[PDB]
Amino acid sequence: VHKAYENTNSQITWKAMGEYRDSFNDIHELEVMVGTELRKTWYETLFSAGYGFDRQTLTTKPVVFPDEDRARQFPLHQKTYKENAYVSFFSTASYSLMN
Amino acid sequence: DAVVVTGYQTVERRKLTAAVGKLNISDETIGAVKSIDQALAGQIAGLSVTSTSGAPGAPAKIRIRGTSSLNGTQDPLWVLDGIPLEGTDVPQSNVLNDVSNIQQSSIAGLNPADIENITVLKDAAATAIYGARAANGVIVITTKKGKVGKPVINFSSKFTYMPTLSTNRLNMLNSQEKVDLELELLRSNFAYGDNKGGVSKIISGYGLTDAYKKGGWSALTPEAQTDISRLRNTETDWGDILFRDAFNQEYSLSLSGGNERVTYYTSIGYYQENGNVKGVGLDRLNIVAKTSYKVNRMLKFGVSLFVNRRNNKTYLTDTYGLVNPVYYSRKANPYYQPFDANGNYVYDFDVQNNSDTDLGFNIFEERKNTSNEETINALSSIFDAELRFNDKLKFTTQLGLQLDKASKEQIADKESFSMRIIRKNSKYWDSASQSNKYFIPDGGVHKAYENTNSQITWKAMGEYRDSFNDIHELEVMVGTELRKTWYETLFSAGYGFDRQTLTTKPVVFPDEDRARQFPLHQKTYKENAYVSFFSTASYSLMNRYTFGGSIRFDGSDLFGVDKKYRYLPLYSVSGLWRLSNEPFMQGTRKWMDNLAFRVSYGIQGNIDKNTSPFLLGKYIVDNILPGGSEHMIDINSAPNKKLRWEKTQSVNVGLDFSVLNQALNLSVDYYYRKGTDLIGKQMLPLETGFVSTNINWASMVNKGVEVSLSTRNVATKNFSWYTNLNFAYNNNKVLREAIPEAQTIPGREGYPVDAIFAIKTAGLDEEGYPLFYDKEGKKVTLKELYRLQDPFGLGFTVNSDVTPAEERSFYSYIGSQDTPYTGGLINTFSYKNWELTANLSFNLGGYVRTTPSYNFINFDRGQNVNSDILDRWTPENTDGRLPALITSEKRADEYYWYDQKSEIYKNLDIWVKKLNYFRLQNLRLGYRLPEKMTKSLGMGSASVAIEGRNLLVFGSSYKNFLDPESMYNPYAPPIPKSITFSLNLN
Amino acid sequence: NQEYSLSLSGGNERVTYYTSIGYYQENGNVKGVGLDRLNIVAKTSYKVN
Amino acid sequence: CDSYLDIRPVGSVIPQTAEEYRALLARAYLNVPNDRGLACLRSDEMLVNDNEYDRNSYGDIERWNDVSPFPGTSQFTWSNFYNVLFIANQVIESQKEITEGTPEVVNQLVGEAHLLRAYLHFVLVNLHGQPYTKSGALNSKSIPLKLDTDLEKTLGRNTVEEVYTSILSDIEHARELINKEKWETVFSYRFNVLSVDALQSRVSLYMGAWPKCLESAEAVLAKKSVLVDMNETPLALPNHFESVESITALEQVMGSSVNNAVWVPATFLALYQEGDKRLAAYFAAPDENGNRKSSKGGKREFSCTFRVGELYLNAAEA
Repeated sequence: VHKAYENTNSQITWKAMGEYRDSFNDIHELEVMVGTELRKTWYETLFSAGYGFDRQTLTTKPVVFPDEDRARQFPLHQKTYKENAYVSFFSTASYSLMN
Repeated sequence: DAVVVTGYQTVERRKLTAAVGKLNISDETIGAVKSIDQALAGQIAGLSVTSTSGAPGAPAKIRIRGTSSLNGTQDPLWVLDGIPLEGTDVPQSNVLNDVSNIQQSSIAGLNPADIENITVLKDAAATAIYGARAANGVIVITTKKGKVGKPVINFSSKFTYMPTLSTNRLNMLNSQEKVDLELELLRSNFAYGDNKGGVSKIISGYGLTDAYKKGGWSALTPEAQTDISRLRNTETDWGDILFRDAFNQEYSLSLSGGNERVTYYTSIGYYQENGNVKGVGLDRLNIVAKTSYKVNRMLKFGVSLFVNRRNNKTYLTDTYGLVNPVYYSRKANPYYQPFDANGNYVYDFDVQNNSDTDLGFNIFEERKNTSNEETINALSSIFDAELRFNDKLKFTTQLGLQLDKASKEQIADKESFSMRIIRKNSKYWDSASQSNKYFIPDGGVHKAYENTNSQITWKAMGEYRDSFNDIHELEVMVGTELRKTWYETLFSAGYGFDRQTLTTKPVVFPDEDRARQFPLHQKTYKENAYVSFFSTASYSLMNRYTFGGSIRFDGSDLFGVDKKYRYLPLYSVSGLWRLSNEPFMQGTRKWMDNLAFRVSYGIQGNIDKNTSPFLLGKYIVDNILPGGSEHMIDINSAPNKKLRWEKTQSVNVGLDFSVLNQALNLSVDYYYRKGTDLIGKQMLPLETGFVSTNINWASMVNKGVEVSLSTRNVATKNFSWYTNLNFAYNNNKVLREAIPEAQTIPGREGYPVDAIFAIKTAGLDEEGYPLFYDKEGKKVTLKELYRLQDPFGLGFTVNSDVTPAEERSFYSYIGSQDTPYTGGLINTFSYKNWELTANLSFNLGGYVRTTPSYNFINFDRGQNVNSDILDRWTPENTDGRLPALITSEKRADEYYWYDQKSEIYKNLDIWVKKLNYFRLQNLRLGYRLPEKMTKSLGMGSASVAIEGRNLLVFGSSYKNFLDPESMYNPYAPPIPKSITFSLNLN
Repeated sequence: NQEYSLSLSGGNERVTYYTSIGYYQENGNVKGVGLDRLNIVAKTSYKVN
Repeated sequence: CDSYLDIRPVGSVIPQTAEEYRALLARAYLNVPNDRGLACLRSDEMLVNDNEYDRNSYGDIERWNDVSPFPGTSQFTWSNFYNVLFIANQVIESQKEITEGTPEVVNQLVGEAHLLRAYLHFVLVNLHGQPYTKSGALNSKSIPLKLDTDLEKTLGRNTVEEVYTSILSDIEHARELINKEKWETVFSYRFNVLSVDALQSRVSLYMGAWPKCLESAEAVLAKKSVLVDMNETPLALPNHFESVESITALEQVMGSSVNNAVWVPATFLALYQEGDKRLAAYFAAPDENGNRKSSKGGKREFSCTFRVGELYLNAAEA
């Protein structure tokens, strides 16, 4: 038996934020950040099984499952795909007084 | 410049004893190309670049000094920063539809915006340092580098408009003449397929198929006449349904620089390129990160990283391309509307080249229900270390790691023609039911391909440079190289697939052969290793006589273990004589800057990677006595312990000549390269144990002239004009090759690799059949030519005593598919801030065997046809020049001889056409913004450009085809014209 | 087991650069179990204005 | 950075182990041509049937029609002989490279290859070479000796003395290398020490070297001399592979097509005098013309290369 698994995990993240930092009367300090983030993730899996496989010859043999129930415990080809997307808007504030 | 990069050394121009062609890369030189293999067309003399397909990402077939092998590697070797690249070979097959799925070379991953120079090594004196990878030439890629000083940043943005593909050159029938042709065929006795068509179905649905044949148009009821009139009045634009105009994008941001110890370079580049066929697209995003540090006055370490990701979307077609939209633009009926009045699908049942209408094809349905998507992840990392042991002695080591991973995914839903053909091909005879069933489950198919191409290379060379008595100079290099390559592929298919549920269904194959016909899981693994030891020497005397030489011992697991051939040198001896520096010629120095004569000799090598020196066999079960199951091995391929590289003996004579302060430069090279021991199939003596096998026995020759002339026509403070003419003629000829005894077409021995042999015809007789020529030069028929005999009189029982060796004399040599004369002319004008570059290319002297516009025995009336079917011979039109549609009524013997030998009609000289085309490869007008305006914007420089690619093609006529490079393969899109607007900022 | 690492770095008033190449080979206590890793890092920060 | 040049391709069976080379040599054994039946068709013990198809193939061989045969006639298999010779030479050259095998197994494989090569050369020089005992036939070129696996050379015909010297050398090599005493009945086509001695006896008999022929025949008889007694089992064929007399059952001398197309001429049967059980055991029911068919071949279980009766005859002649 020769079983091949191929799992790809991809992600794209994009952050964009802005900071404003000010000092008032030499005793107040203000720091305000406002930003956003768009993220996206993909996870793909492929599985391929070949029975009757000869290691030197790389040749397999056909399989005759009795029914579909017995074809799921000995799978020959499986594909899974999962894609998600996230959108976030964040902000932080800080105020320091007399240190 | 003043130096040449050969991938191993840096050779001064004044000490260059080899044929080398350089091309500096910029927007003003190559244009807005997206692959660098496509920017070399007509820019280097002796380097012929041809387009295999017009689809995005299609590799270009490149030949340096002609074809150097028969059954081995024929593509050049690409060297990136001293490390040779892998996966650059162009896969060549027979099936014309394979261009639909041709793999992209790794060259498509290198951004031309990250490359400074392209150096092509042509002759033995330049290529022999590459050992057994030199017979096909070497193209050395020099990538851009950080320049010492303040950081430099570039932001190029190119926007391309691709005009729609106009099928007006296809010369196809509209509804009127198509319906007229169908009616006239229904009247006549030509009945190969009479169930097919649009008129035939309409007439036969009312039971008038026999009344029409006897009476004609009047014999039809008005119910059957209004339908035919509606067919005549229905016109469909298949160049609008299938093809589109496109807006392509490209962006590149390159920031570099350096200081006294570290030089750095970074670049990002993303482009989106659409195809002229709807649904075809290709994205490429790449990153380049170079940085070189000087550890000490002796040590110097650099790291270069190239990361690439390409994404291809395209259409799914059958094995034989009945769906192919480019070819379907020639099959779609003019009166067939894909949608009915209610918007429902209308299926095309005439899509099969056979007489069976059961599988319907709708282009919209296939586009919606099918997909072919590939993703390529590529990486190339080069770590180069250098140790300056002495002022004279230096050492260099270099490690290059390359990895390409292609993941392909083809999905065909249940309601699509691509699945219909699969299910139909799954037809088997059920023994227990006395019927025909299909073993492929009812559902879609999901096919997955995973190809991996890996390479690791390690080079280590020591260079010595000394000068004695101020007139002697000696340069010696010694080095070694270990290189290992892996190519692993995996294929997996699942039938019964549902697109959303992602669930397949079990398949019960009746036999093992039918299981091989539909593979479900395949693995392939190739691994090779190469060990090379090379050396190079050069001696320059009085700055006037340079004598160079090189040697390279190559070993690999693809060669035999025979000690007689194990490590044989691959050498070269070169020589340069600068006639301009001679004391007796110093009088002619007020106008002559250079006159150098260079000669070269050497032996190159080629590796046939599809041949193995091992005993490849197969396991069988048999026995020599009753009972018992002995496991036996049957030899598939003979073990060849004397397997070795295909030798190539090259002699090159050169001449360089510059006058009037570089006002006129001329580089002429005459080359003669005779190849021996080319790996090919030979009919062995019976005492060798085998009838025939692949050994090193064939022969070949190439010879010709490369001329490169560069001129500065006008040199004025405001207006400057430069001309660059590259010309190359190659005379290819096969000297010794073997053909099967059953083969009826002549062999190429004495003719080029792509020789075209065709049966010369004298025209037609009074009945419209082709007329041939006998040995005496008189016009004969097929019956006289082949001496057909029909004793039984049944017609289909014909036979001929003409032996294949005599049938080979019917064909005559026409020409060669590869054009002997190739080259280009580049004109550069500069007027103040304006800069206009016009790069034109020519490929002259070729021939192409085009598919017949119609078959005179197998004409399918259910599909459209070219406008020359109306110039065929007809009883009512006896002045036609093309053969008439023949039947078995008049001459059964000739008809059945034509039928059972389909190559006679395909190989007629009327289907072979000249191939001489000039193409305006590039026409770019650029404007450099004034310095004050750029300074006002804070930019060091700025520029705009408007550019036209493939705007003009002229020369020999290419009628019924969309392009002269598209005259051979109907399944490949033509080279698309484009208009690019580019903005560059610094 | 054997691990190697080469970290080259530096910078100047406008551009700062970092590079690293590492390779380790490790074996498990169970025969036939092993794991190798080749790592490359390339960072460059430019001060455009 | 990685290179050794020792890589075996994956995707096809490349013989490296002793079992794989045994499979290769077994395939060589299977493809041994049975051209001695066609050669004896040239003799006086065979008569082709009066049919047309059965005579258009074997008629010209029987008539000694060397010049202008019918193009449809049967042809001697040069190709099969030299293909089996190639496989034997490949097995011989692959010694010191056979993996996963006991030295007593690798040595037996190489000895079997040597003896098979010697036997094939002997049969070829017998078919297409002048007899060793003929005057002026010692220096005459007969067949090209295949002693390597080279595919890029053309072999010239070797003289009969050279061929027989090579045969004797290969017999000596097989004697030094073969170490199996007796194989299984189902795998009895392979060569053993008795096969070496029997082949040496037959070779020396054909050369006329009576001393060595007698020595080898007596060695075989001392090691094995049990025969099949015809008087206790009338239908006991001595050449049957399961009989106690067969030493090697390599080649089925009589093919199905040739055996189905010939009779035994009445003269040869008349040579059998009254009281011979071979008369009623070898052949079938008499035909009206007086020529019987045969039952000693035509099927795979009648394969016989050496047997003890031939050794008795060789010993008596020497």
